This record gives sequence, structure tokens and C-alpha cells, in this order.
Amino acid sequence: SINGGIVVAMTGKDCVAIACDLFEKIFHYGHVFLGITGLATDVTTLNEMFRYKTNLYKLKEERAIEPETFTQLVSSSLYERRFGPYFVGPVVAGINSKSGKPFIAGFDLIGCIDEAKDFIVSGTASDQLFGMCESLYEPNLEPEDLFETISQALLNAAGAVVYIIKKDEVVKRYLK
Amino acid sequence: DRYSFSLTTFSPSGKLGQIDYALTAVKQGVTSLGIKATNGVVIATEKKSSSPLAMSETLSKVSLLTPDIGAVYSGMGPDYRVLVDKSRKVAHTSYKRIYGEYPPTKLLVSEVAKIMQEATQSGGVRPFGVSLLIAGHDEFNGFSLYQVDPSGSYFPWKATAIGKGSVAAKTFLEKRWNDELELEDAIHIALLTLKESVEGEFNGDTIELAIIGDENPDLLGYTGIPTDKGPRFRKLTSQEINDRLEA
Amino acid sequence: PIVTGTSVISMKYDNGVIIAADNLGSYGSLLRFNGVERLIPVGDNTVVGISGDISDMQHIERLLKDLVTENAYLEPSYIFEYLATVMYQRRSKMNPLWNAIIVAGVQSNGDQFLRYVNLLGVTYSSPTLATGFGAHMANPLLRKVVDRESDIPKTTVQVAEEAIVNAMRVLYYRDARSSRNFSLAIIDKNTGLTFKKNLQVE
Amino acid sequence: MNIVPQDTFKSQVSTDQDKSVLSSAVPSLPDTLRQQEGGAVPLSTQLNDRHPLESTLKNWETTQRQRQMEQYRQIFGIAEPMKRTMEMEIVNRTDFNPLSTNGSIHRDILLNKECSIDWEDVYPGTMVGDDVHSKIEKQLGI
Amino acid sequence: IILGIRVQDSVILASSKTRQLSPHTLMSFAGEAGDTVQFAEYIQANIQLYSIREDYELSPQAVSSFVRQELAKSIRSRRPYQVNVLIGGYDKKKNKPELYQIDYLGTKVELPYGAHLLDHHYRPDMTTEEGLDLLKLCVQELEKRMVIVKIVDKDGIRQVDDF
Amino acid sequence: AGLSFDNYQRNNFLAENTTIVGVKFNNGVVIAADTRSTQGPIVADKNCAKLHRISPKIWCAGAGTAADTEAVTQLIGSNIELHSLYTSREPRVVSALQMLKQHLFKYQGHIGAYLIVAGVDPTGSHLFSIHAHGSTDVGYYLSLGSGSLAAMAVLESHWKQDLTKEEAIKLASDAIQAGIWNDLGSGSNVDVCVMEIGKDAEYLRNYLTPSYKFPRGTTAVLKESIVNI
Amino acid sequence: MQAIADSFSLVKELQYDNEQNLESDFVTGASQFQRLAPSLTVPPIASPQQFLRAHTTTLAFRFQGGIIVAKVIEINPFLLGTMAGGAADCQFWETWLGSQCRLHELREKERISVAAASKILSNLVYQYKGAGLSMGTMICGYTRKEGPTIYYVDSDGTRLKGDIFCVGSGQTFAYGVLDSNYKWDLSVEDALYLGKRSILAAANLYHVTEDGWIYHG
Amino acid sequence: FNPYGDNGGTILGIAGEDFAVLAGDTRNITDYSINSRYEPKVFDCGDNIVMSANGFAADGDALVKRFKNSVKWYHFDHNDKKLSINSAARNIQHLLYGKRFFPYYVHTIIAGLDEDGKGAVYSFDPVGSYEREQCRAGGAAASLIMPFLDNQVNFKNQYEPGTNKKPLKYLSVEEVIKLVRDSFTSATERHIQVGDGLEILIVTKDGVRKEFYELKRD
Amino acid sequence: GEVSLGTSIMAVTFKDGVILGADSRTTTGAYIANRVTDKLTRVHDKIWCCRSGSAADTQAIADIVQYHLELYTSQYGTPSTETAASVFKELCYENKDNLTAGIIVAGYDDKNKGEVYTIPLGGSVHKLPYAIAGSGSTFIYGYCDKNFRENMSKEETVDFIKHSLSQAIKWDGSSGGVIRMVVLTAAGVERLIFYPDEYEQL
Amino acid sequence: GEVSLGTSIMAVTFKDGVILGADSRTTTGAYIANRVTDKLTRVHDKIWCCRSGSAADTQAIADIVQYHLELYTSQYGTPSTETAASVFKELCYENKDNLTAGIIVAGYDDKNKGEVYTIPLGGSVHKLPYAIAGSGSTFIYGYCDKNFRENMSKEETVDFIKHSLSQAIKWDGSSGGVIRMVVLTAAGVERLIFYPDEYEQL
Repeated sequence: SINGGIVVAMTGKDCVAIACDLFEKIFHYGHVFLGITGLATDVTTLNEMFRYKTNLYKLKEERAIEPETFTQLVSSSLYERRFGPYFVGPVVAGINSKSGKPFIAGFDLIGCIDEAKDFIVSGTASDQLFGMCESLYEPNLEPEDLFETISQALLNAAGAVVYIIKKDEVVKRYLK
Repeated sequence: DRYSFSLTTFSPSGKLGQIDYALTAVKQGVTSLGIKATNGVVIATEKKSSSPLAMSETLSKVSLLTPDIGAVYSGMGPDYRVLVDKSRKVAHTSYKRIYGEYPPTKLLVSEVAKIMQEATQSGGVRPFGVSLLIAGHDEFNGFSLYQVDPSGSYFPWKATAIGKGSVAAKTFLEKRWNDELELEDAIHIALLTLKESVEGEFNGDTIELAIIGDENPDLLGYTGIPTDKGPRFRKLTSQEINDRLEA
Repeated sequence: PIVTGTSVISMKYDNGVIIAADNLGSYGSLLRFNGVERLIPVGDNTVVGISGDISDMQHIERLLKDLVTENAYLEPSYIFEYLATVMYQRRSKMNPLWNAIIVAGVQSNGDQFLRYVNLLGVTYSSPTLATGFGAHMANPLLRKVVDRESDIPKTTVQVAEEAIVNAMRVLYYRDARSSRNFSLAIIDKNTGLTFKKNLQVE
Repeated sequence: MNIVPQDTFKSQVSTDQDKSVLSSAVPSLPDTLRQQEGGAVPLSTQLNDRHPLESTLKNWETTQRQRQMEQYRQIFGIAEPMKRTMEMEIVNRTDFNPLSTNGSIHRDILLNKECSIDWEDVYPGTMVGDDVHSKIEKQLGI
Repeated sequence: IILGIRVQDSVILASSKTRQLSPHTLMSFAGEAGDTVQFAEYIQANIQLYSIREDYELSPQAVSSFVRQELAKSIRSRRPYQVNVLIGGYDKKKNKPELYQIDYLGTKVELPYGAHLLDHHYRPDMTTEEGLDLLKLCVQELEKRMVIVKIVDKDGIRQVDDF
Repeated sequence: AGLSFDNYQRNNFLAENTTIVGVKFNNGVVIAADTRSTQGPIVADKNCAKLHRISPKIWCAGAGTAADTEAVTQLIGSNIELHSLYTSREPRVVSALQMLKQHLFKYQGHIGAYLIVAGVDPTGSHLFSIHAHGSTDVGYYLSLGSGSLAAMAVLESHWKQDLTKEEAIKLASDAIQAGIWNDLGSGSNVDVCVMEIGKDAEYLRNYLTPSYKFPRGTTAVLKESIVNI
Repeated sequence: MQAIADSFSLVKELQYDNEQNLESDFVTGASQFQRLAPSLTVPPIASPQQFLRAHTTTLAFRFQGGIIVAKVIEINPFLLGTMAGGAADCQFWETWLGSQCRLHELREKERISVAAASKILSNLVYQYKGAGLSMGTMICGYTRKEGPTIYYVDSDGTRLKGDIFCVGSGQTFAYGVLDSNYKWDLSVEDALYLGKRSILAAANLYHVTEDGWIYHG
Repeated sequence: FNPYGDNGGTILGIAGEDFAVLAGDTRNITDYSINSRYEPKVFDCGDNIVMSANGFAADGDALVKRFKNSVKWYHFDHNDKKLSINSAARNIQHLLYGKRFFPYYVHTIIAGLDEDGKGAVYSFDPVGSYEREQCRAGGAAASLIMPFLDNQVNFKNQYEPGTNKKPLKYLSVEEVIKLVRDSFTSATERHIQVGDGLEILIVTKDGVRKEFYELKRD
Repeated sequence: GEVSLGTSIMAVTFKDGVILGADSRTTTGAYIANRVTDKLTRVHDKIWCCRSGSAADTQAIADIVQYHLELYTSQYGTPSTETAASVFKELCYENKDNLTAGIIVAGYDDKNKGEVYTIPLGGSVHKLPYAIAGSGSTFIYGYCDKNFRENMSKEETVDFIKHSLSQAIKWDGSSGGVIRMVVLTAAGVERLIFYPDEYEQL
Repeated sequence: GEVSLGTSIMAVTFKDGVILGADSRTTTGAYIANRVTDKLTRVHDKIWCCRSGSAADTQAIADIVQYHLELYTSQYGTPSTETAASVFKELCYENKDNLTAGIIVAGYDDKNKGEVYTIPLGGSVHKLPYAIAGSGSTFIYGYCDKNFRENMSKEETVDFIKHSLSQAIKWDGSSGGVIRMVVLTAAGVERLIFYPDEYEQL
């Protein structure tokens, strides 16, 4: 089944990583990347909704949404369906265009914000990957050391894709 | 009774009469003006009072819309007050409650313009008899100054003035404005323009002036969140205004 | 459980152990029976404090008097082991004793003894033990006096006693089933067992 | 004189209860194309196992308003609720705007909601029947 | 039962019903009686209204997106009815077949084949004759485990008596 | 409008398939909280900041459904901001309490936010608790969360009338430490906010704070591509 | 205004403020007997369906001369309906359907298509689907354009067309005996014979013609 | 009446070449309340056998007391013969399955040496399936403990850098002890139940050694 | 798990007016969430009430009553206690299916010189010389019925309320803390408080 | 639907012995099945008990007790009231899972000069100066606690029991009828009865 699976995001120096075990579950709205686990119907509905919202944002502001503002947009859009939520675990990752601050966040079904600075995991096998990330993770990884850390952690969580995000470029990679 | 005919309509000339008459009501209002500096914006106006027994400290013609955005008006004060209330409410509801941050000045101006425009379509209400100068700062658009007219049209300005003195003030600004003003220079030019525009007693209690500037952490009211930003809108006290006038 | 006993609190100190109980049996919300003594000294060197069902309390108190009467033909550890075994076998019989029990005392070698047991047979030691509501409110206060087993030699009997009285005061403030009257026992390796009846929160 | 909305369930149901969306071919059944609800499949019988809160949260404000009018009738007499209601209906009936979703600026003043937000303000929440003409026809009752 | 195969030239669909959404787009569906057919016919009426208004066929991807959206909107108000839909269409703009499946929750996925075995048989380069042979094989294995047949093509939709 | 119900029946069908304290003192009130956050047994985020701001001098901390406490707290902070602007007055803590309890009452307890609201206003210092059903009680000291019993035990053992600012901060941080040590849900750092009747509120983030990296090339890259945006 | 005032001016307790109640009890005229789509009372509770729950053989086939069908509600002189399921629900909804048909024929000045009539029926039954209305009406007729036409309609809202329908307790015996003989090119009295034989194998005749249905006893 | 509870805490068996490690946290839990910070969760059973019945504490104590008594009887009957680790495992299997319809609500691990002197670890289902294993975590944070160790003692999903598997290594007993240390440190950092201290039993051909290490008290 | 006002409340008419007294404990199960809560709620200057049942519904009701009565006072001058009781009755009754509230209303009113109304959970209203309610009232029905007298002095009524509420506190776990009283008379409103050391030693 | 002894029973020790009193109503729901039932049950000449809970289980228990105590008396002479209470305790406790019985035991015994034991539903035993039980006891806890005195005379204790049981009858629907009392003293056993016209006009 294509429902569920796992998404993880992780912070480096001047970079972030986001990865999932794969239909697709990582989306991007300009320079802000949203990973969503859960029901694939709800993943698709969230993708359509946040595409709508961020397109209207970009049209009204003449400006691409910043990851912190997109995080607040995701939070408020999830809470709107406080009763009968989407069965999803979204994760946002990105870098602020002005400050270059690498940013990650993750949410519950109703948009509580973790905003943890080190790493965020969601979905199936979350406690296994929490243990992996805690053990493997070290702060201030280089972009390629960050790639190795995220990709190895994901492979040991249980066919994967990795985005390495710089301020000015993004590298997309795949894993068996 | 299910319908009410539109109160605002085009004349055979193609001009919407009630819009022209609202702009005339604006022309009748007391002078107000605003000036972009490189490092701030000034907005100023006369506190005309119907009596010396009135409390000038209650004639709040300049009002905060957001910590980074302020408004002034000429014309029907009650309409301005209702528009300020609605603009604050929409700044919270439409934007702060969605994105967790205050709107940029451009979008709050657009929201005020939308509110003012719809009074021009309704068959139940007249248009608002006010034009607003809205000055503000945005993290990306920087300092900005907009003039909103009774039609709900708005344009960005480097400096402008509205009301009785509007034309003479706009000429004084056009000769005296330059792209290098500091906020203290803009404040001085604003005070000189209003001195030239005001009628009768010109003192720190017959004027009020607000600025958009750097953050004021002493106006934030709390300490210990170092990323958190003091308000950039600041009304000058009549003491400070008098200390400017002694220049 | 019909008539229930409120809560037992206890801590060990440099020379001994202190245990306290609020001498009250509640009939649901009705504070029906006062003067229900819930601290049961079992010879000179141990006190068994019992909480929960007062009828089961009086059955375990007679099991303990039976134990003493047979031994007359004890260490705290032996009384505990017997109690824990009874409790666990009653659990496995699906016929639990609805009680939580702390066996406090001093071993003949002079080691302080504190063990908790409940109707499940769950057991643990600690520098401080409390049952029921005392486990949430009293234990935080006693653990401020002896947080770790290296604090035991630092803690005088006067300070342990004042801490126990303060914790009983806090329980009386914040436990709706607490009485103002309570009993306190001090088991000291040097001075033996001191059992202060009918203390009052003040 | 109610705090929680009491009267909150339909006492009678019919295929024709929903007006303005009826089949022109057979004026007894809904128009499932014009409903645009995803077919007939939202049959009216499926109005079952509603969330316990929904039937009270939808009409909470209406109940508060009715209590307020009742209090004004008890204390001030029939004149005050009549005046309030007449004002409110004048506002509602003269504000026609098919493009705006926003509430009237004067409606908020009458409701004393000038300095109040609710989730209905924050979260104000189609191939057929969305047109301006459908709103004109609803409002005039064409 | 419903079944479909995307071939190099055509989409092949089979079922133990179906609605033609457009000359180059076909819908097949399975699920609860009434709910499923009322849904399918509301969908058909919508796609026909679009096609009339624009005088242009909606692409198979847009059709499947519309069906996904309408199914999700159908569920929101009521208990989810069991339904599954295969949409087979020839995209006359990209000039290639497309097959979409939509589950009872409105989960939509593009599939090479689906139903509501072939991994040992299915090849993307097959011709519609090979596809019809693979369909025959699949039905033979189905009758071992215990149809109307349609083709979608440059020349539209076709009935096949070789069931 | 409002909070949607639009997947209630859907999600039903599919399902068929902390320590916080407030401490009033002689000229103010201190509120403090731990900064652990947990999902199930798992620490979702250490150093989570639990002290919310309703107004410059009205601060809040909550338990129950975190998203609910956040949403209601930010809604009431918006209403308090707008009301302060409308009345040109520094907002009262009793006004926040009133509108917060009327909001929670409107939702009949289905919005599961339990809160301690502390603040200073022109009428003095105030400290309140609010429950998800909309019931309130005033106090001189309060505790909330899974560690509420341990913190209340500390407050009741050490609280006294006419605490000083420093003594009150000490008491509050001791009660949070007792929570951290005695409750599993509490842990990591202690946050404190101090409001004095004449003074700006002093927020004190983390007032108390009680290699395996693989060589490059370890992971089997399958292929690479550039995504641009 | 005065209307507003009179809203604030004993009738609340017995709910004779409610207009639909006044109509139901025939206070505000006979209007309850002046509405198409009769209004049905539902219990004012969170689970009406729970409160509600807590409360023959016939044949048809198409042939050269029309259809023979072998409790057949005379919906119209050109439409027949096999009452099946709850007799009350059948009698009521078939009478309502006959009235809808009469209105259609009046407005459009044509005999209704049997397809149209069966669709109207299935749509209404679907709209009440899940609340009572046990229903199995087989709809039979002849129209100059359509010719002989058969549609079954179900409580579940199924609608299905076919050359033969066998329903009821002996349906499998009737179907087996018929398929041993059925043809399109039957002669009229030959089709009557085959029909009677197939009913007798499952132990009324109605002959359906362009000029209406005929009963052969 | 529910005859079971969850007392939290965690256990970890690692088999070496000439050693086996059994580690467990010492914190005892009920609900969100700490019952004690030092219960010995792992036990020397004699005959160079170390045991821990993780799960419901009372059933673990019962099972380990029945096992120790069975060992006493094994010695009485067989004149102090060393119980073999396989015979110990079979004993514990029969002790467990005797509860088949009222099981000990525990996952239990024994560590020892086999007749070769090779490191041995066995783990048993509460109804007494068992396997010889090289390593096994158990308890609430087992999912945190194990994958790290499966990434540090084994090298699974690692490759020689750019040579798109790196070979596994034998580890000294102190090096695996240090890896247990680091693993439990990470788990107490991220799982609230992982105790205030880590106690490690080292089985060697010389006998059993006990080691204790402090962990964070929150 | 809503907050319910476990309580002992007691209003008594006397020669000069009415005294309304209450305990000050509130409980969440066995936990005392506040041990010094003020249960006496002013709805008007000389009109006071005590609340029982859920804290949320009773607080909402009492706030709506205070609104209604302030509006009334602004229109007609000071209401009678019968007016207030009528408003309480209407709110309790028309929401009876949704809200569980029981109210003792006490108030002074110079035409009536002090009145007491009790509104039990059903939303009946009964004027009485005195009323007792809450969990702890059950234990003192016989005491109040034997010891109550018409036209007591102020001091006699204060003594009577102290002895009654002290016995309610003695027997009920859900009530305790300080005793609080308001005295309502033509002279004004007087707050009174009695501490455990002033009423337990009775 | 078993018969439960809805009841107000009250035993009081006094200077010469003990008085045990009861109402005489028994109810099946709202129906009074017998309005003059004698709830006082002799288990020995000077040892009497009152029964509460189910009528069948308590009657079986009391008959087994009377058997056991007659056998005892035949072997050792007259039992003490503590013996009888022990037998009651053992029967109530070892059948506690099957039988619901609560007993007040009163008896005179020349070494002890009158004793009272109450055995609540749990099967605890508590010696008391006086005991009250049954539905109607709840309404008179405050009265008995305020008005009871140690070493009352016979006449004072009869008055006290009359006033208490009359208030219990007043407030409890499940208790009523005549009040019956036995006076147990060294002088013998004396039956007393008080009719409604003798205790309602109090």
C-alpha cells in the first residue's frame, strides 16, 4: 500500500536534508520543502491545498514564501480541520532567503509545531528512526556528511530519495 | 424590498458622482501629510479643536494599525475611526492569524482599499468621506507610504499631502524632497510644511506626528526574547514636538 | 474496597527509618471511621504500614501477628518476603489483597530497610517511599531531603522527622481523604522503635 | 432564555425540503448536478452520526442572540428587541455583495464584534451554480 | 470485478460497469449498488457539461483529477461508500494512453495495470493484440481461481466480442 | 465557517478499519514551566518553550492538547490586542480570563485546553487557572500538568505570604525541578517569566538547565539529478 | 417592523408556532394535502435510524407483441409496477410515482418513457436509501419509440434492464424453465402459453401493448 | 481486576566471542511516577548464567526465583554439575510455557557461554519460543537501543566508501561495553523511561562481573 | 472529567437578615485543586448565591444572571431576591438538559428583609428559612433541623453556621479548608472567615 | 432483586451497659413490605446484633453465628462480645466476595460491662462508643456526633437514641415505623418500643 511510510528532515551547516522512503511524499513550494506522511488521499489533498495557498501568496506578495511563514501556514491550515483532521504527519524544511538560517519543523494531525533544531521524524517506525537519528546525528554536519548521516539513518530505519538543500541550489538523490 | 438601488452611479460624463463628492469632502478636510525618508516615514496633521476645553490628548488622528504600520486621514473622523477598527481587525484575522506575522504595508493597504471600495458598490451606504495616508515598514518591501482615496484607489508615494493645504503642501514637498533625507531631516521638513499649512496657533499641542523607524524595545513591554521586535511605529510626545519646534 | 486507608509515607535517615500514616478510614467520601491505626509494629525492629482496604489491612495485620506468634517458637527482610509472597500468590489466585504495604525497619546488621509492595506484588526500594496520593505529593518533598543513597549519612533524625511532619501537613492541605490526626514511628538502630501515636498536623 | 442551543435537530424531512435546488424535470427530487455535492451520494438520509458539537457550534451565536433579545424583552420591553432586530435586518437586507465573503463593517458594529475575533473570522471557509447569477436569484428569489 | 491494462498503443479495460466520459476517455467502476452508479453518472454528466461548454475534450489526467476531487467531496459529508474506479483514456495531446485508479477514499495513482500475476507477463512495449492475449490469460487464471471488454484508441472506444 | 467537521464520519469509518506553576508574590507573579515535550513515551522535543504570551504583561502556559492550547491562546491574545487598541488601555487579566473561559465554554470542553493565566495590570497582579470546560479559579500559587502534584507539594511546603521576587523565582524553579525529578513528562530546562506590577515582564528562557558519523561515500547512491525551483 | 415586534409579542409549549406543525395538524388549512412530495416525520434525535430500526413469484420478458408479466400496481394505463417489499411503502410510493407521471405527461404532452419513470423511481428510492422503504418494484411498459422496456428497481437503488426478469421464491425454477423455451419471435398466444407454463412451473397474466396493458386473468 | 502492569525499563543482551554482556537500566516506573531509581534488573543465576525477565516486575521476580530454585534442584540431583546454557534455556522454556494460558507477562533474556566457551545469548517469548542470538534488546526503548547497535557492532547497510559491504569485526569486551554505554546514554536522552543508571553484567570464562554506570536522573 | 463543586454550603435567615456560609475546599477526585476557594458569588450588592454541580455551567449561569440583574438594576433599580431566584430558575430550567447546576440564593431586600431560595438540580425553586446543599450537607441534615430556630440573633446564627459547617467538614472529605461566610443585612455586607483552628476545636 | 435491609440502626454504650435501637420499616423499592419488622436479632442472651445489607445473607450469617456461639457457650460458658464480633468478622470476611453483610454488634459482658462493634460491608471490625448504620444513619451523623456523651445514664441514652432515630426516620424514606430498642445491662435485657405518636411529636 502507498499509504503511510516515513519522512525525515535533518539540519546541517547552511543546509538542510529531507528524505523519505517514497506516488511521492515530498513536495516543494519554492524554496520551502514539505514532506507529508499518512493517507495518500490526505497527502494529495494537502499538496493541492498548499499549492493553492502558496500560489495565491506568491501572487499577492510578489515574493516566495519563507519557510517559517510556510510553517505557520501549514500549522493554521491543519488546525482549520480541528474536527475530523487529515490523518497526516507533515514535515517542513527550508532555508530563509534573507538570513540563510536552515529551518526544519514537523507537525501533529492538528498542527502542533515541534520546530526542533536537530532533526524531525514522522510516521511509521518513528521510534526506531528517533533512536537512529539520536545516535548518528551530530551538530554542524557538512553537506556531504549530512547526506551520509541522513541517508544511512533512513536506510537503517527498516528505495529512498534525498534532497540536499543549499541556499542557492538543491541536490536530489536516490537510495536503494 | 429585497433589493436596494445603488446609491453611487455613473454620470453621463462617466464620473461616479458620490466618488467625486467624497473626494470633495476630502479636499475640505484639514491638512495632513507624510514623507518617506531613507530610514523612516513621517506622518503629521493638525489637531484642529472645536474648543480650547476639548482634551487634545483624545484627538487621536494618527493611529497604529500594526507595530510597523500607522495611518492618518483627512475628512470625516467617524469614518476614519470605523475604518481603523476594521483595518486592525482584518490585519489580525486575515494575516496574523494565518501566517503568524503582521501583514506587509502593501497588503494591509490593499485590504483597507477593498473595504473602502465596496462602500462604492453598495446600495445601502455612501462611500467613506476620507482619504488615508498609511505609512509602514516591511521586512522585504522596506519603508512604504500609501495614499488611499474614497474610491479605494491607492498609490505609493515618496511624499504627499491631503486636505485644504494639499496642493501647496505637495509643491513644498516636491521642491524640498530628495532621495537622501534622514528621518530627522524628514521630520524637520514635515514640521516646516505643516507650519506653512496650519492655520492659527502652531504649537506642539496643535500638531501630532508619528514616525516609522527602528524598533523601540522600550515600547515592547517585555524582555528576554532577543529575536522579538519592538514596535517601529512611535507617536512623538507634545514635549518632544515642542523640542523640535524650538529648532 | 469499601473502607479505605488514605496513604503511608516514609523515609530512611542516617540511623533509622521514619514512617507515618493518617490514622483514618474513609467510607467512600464519608470519613466514617477515625482512629483507624494503620501503622503495625511487628516486634521491636520493624513497622508494617498498610494502606487501602482496612478489612484487608486487618487480615494482613493478623497474618503478621500469626507470623510473630510462630517465630516465637525477626528481621524486617523476612517479614517483607513473607508479605510479598502472600500478596503475589493472592494476585495469581485472582483474589488480591487491595493493599499497598511498606515494610520499614532495621536489619540486625544495622542496615535500614524500606520496601514497597502493592496488590500486584510490584516491589521496589528507595531512600523514600510513599503510597497512593503520598507517592505524588509526599515523595517529591522527601526526595528533596534524601535524593540519593549518598544523602542518607548526611540526614539527621531531626531533619527527617521535620520533613515527614511537613509532608503530612502538605497531604492534609491537598488530600481530601487525609485526616488531621496521624501516627508516626521512628525505628532507630541505637534508640530502637519510637511509635508516636495521635500526632496532629499543626 | 437559553445558554446552550436546545432546538438543534430537524423534526421533519422531505425530498423537497431543500428549495432553490430542485429538479426542473420532476419538482419532487433534488438536482444532484446543481447540488455539486458529489452526486446524489450525499443523500439526505446520510445526515446521521453528526458530531455532537456541530449541531451546537453552528448555531451558538444565534442562540446567544436569541437569549440577548429575550433579556431585552424582559427588562426593556418589546420596543428594544424590535428596534435591534429592525436595525439588523435593514443592514442584512441592504448589504448585497456577490463577490465579497467578508462581513459587513456595520454588521460587526451592531453585533459589537468590532474588537472580537472568532474562528469563523479566522477560517471563513465548482462547475455549476457558483455564478453571480445564482446569488442574484437567491437574493431576489427569482 | 474490474481490470485494466495500459499498452503501448491503447488502454484495455475489462469488467465482470462502465461509463464513457468522452470519446477518448472511458470510466469503469466497482462498488456498492446505487452509490457507485449514482456517482459514476454524476461524474459523466459533469464531464459532458465541461465538454459541451468548451467544445473540447478534457484530458484523461484532468478527468481523473476531477473524479478524485468529486469522490473526496462525496465522502466528506457521509460514511465512505466502498467504490473503486479505473479511468482509461487516450491523451490526444501527449498522444499516449493513460490509466488511473481511484480508491474508495479518493487516493489516485497512475498504474500500468490494476484491478478490484501480470508482473510475470506485462511488458510496456506490448501491442493491443498482446494486451488482449494477456487479458485472456488473466481471465483464464481468474476462472481457475473460481466479461465485457473495451479498448481506448486513437479511433476512440471499441467493443470486443473476444471476451 | 469555523473549525470544520468535514471528515468526522470519514475518520470514524477509518478508525473502524509537563509541569507548570504560577507563584504570586508581594509585587507580581512568577510563572514557570519545564521544557520537555513528548509524543507517547518519546521525547519529541527537548527545550520546548511552554510559556505563551497573551499580552506584554499577560502570560500563559497550558496542558492538554498542545495544538488546542496554542490556538485558543493565540486567539485570545489577538482579541486582547484588539480590545486594548479599541479602548486605548493596557488590557486587564480579568478580561483575558473572561473571554478565554467564554471561548472554552462555547466548545463545551471539546477544545481540550487547560491553562494557567498569570499577569499584571493597572489593578495589580493576577493568577488564574482555566479548565477546558470553561471553569476558573483564582489562586496565590498554582500547578498544572502531570507533575502538578509534585510542584504543588513543593509550593505548599515552601510558599509563604510576601515572597520577594528572588524568593518567588527560587520557589517556582524549585517546584519545576521537583516536577522534572519526580514526573517523567517533565524534564530538561526550566523556563521562568517574572511580571512585576511596576515593571516590564522579565522572561527568563532556560532559567535552569539541570562520535558515530560515517565516512563520506558510505551510502550507496543509486543516481543523481538536479532539482531547481 | 410590526412583524418583527409581533415576534417578541402558550403556543410555544404545544409548538403551534411552528408553521410545518400547524400544517401537519391542519391548523393552517389543508395545505398538508396540497403538497407534492409528502413530508415525512423524522424523530428529533441524534440517531433517527437507530430509533427506526428499533421500531410471490413474478416474471416478465420482452417479445414481438410487447411484454407479458405474470400486486402489479397499475401505475398508469401504460405502466405496471410489481409491488415488492413493504406493502405500505410500495402502495404509497407507487401512487406518488403515478401522480408524478401524470404531471409529466400533462406538461410534456407525451407518454413518459419507461426509462424516465424507472429513473424517477430509483432516484427517489435512493434519496430515502438507508431509511426503510423496502422496495423491489419491477417497472414494465411499452413506448412507441422505446418499444417494450423493463427496469427493476430496488430498495438499495439498483436499476437494471434486461430481456428477462425472474423474481421471488421460485425465481430459479422459473428462469430455468423459461430459458428452455424463451424466444424473441414468439407468437402472442405462444408467449402467453410459455408464460403460463413458466408461472405454473413456479407455482395473473398482463399483456402490454402500444394501446396499454391488458389483463388476461 | 487486571493482574498485570507495566514497570518499564529495558534490557540488552550482547553475545561476544569469549564473553556475553547483559545490560539493563535500574529505574523502576509506574505510570508517570518514578518508583525507584535503582532496582537491579539483571541477576547472576550462578553456573555463569545471567538472567533478566523484563516486563511486569512481579512476574519477572517470580520467574527468576523459580529458575534459581530449579537450578538448586539441578545441582542437588546432579551433584553440583554445571548447568549448561542450553539446559538452562530448556528449563526456562518449560517454566514459561507452564504458564501458557496465564503467561508471565515478561520478555526474558539469559546470557552465558556454551560448552565451546563461545558467547551465548538466548531470548524467550513470554510463552517460551526461544532462539540463540548474538544480540537482543528488550523493553520500551528496545527500538531505540537495537538499531544503533545493529549499526555499530554489525555494519548493516554500510558499504566501503565509494566501493558501492564493509566487513564485520570482532570486538573486545570493553569496546562492546563502551557501545552499550553510549547506546543507553542516547536512549535515556530520547526515551523518558530509560532509567537513571546503567548496570552491566559481564560474563567471562573467569566468572561474572558486575559494572554500574550512572545515567541522567531526569 | 469536568470540575464538579463538591461542597458544603449553608444559608440561614436571622433576625436582621440572612447569613450565607460555605467551606472553601474544591476537589478533583481525591486531589484538592484549591483548598481556599471562595464559593460565595456576588450576583448583586445584597443578592448572593452559592453554586453546586459543575463549576463551568454554574459559573456561566451565574455570570449571565449577574448580567441580567445589572441590566435590571440599571432599568428599575435594585431587584428583589425573588427576581434573582426567578432568573436563576429560568436559566437552570431551560438549559436543564445540557447544564447541571444547583444554586442556593441568599439576599437582603428591604421590603422582604432577607430571603433564601434553593434551586436543586431539577430547577425547582423553594423558599426556605435555611438551606443546605452539596456533598457535605447530607451529614448535617439532622443537626440543622434540630438546632435551627426562627429569628435567631446574628451571633446565634453565626454560631449555628459554624457548628453545622464544622460537622460537614468533619464528615465530608470533599469539603474542608476555611469556612467563609457573608452576613447580609440592612447595615451592609460583612465578610467573615473562620479557620480550622477556630472551628475544629469545637 | 434481593431484599436489602434499608435501615437506621444505632447502638450506644452508657453507664450501666449498652442500648441497641432500630427503626422497624423494611422496603422493597418504594413498597414497605413490612412496617413493623423487628430488626434486633438476639445471637446470645447478652449479645445482640443489628443487620444491614441483604436480608438473606445477613440472616444466614447471623444464624451461623448463633449456632457457633451456642456451641461455644455449651463448651466454655458465656462468650464475650469480642468473641461474637470475631465470629461475625470471620463469616463476613471469608464470604465477602459472595455475601454483602454489615453488622452492628452490641452486648453486655460483666468483665467489659458493655461493648459495641460495627462490621461494615468490607468486614473490618471497629470498637466504638456508639455506632450508626443503614441508609438513615447518614442524616444523623452530625446529630449523634454533637449530642453523644460518654457515661450517659440509661434515661439520657434512651432519650438520645429516640431523638437520633426520630431524625433518621424524618429524613430517610427507607426507615420508619415504630422505634424498637433493647437495653442490655447487668440487670437483664429490657425491650423498649416507641411509636410514631411518641417520637414524631419531638
